[PDB]
Amino acid sequence: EKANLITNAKVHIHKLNLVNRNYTKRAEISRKNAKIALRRG
Amino acid sequence: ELKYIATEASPAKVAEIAEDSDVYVSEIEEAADILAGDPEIDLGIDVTDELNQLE
Repeated sequence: EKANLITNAKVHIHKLNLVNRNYTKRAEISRKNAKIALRRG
Repeated sequence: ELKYIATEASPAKVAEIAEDSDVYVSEIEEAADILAGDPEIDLGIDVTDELNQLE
């Protein structure tokens, strides 16, 4: 199903984008902990 | 009859059933704190300064 083949690719693009949301959040979370730990010394 | 009480108030069983309860108690109470885990998301996704103008 070559249409579904081009469909499937366009599907995976959304998964790849979904994860990119998720790790963006964790990146900032880690940066918040760093800022705290500096103030912890 | 003292024998029949001592069979079933056996300190081998009193101490078992008392230890078992305590483990289940800490299992449940900590399973309530992870049931309130979402404050870590709320404090994270919203950091909005701009309303200091609105203030």
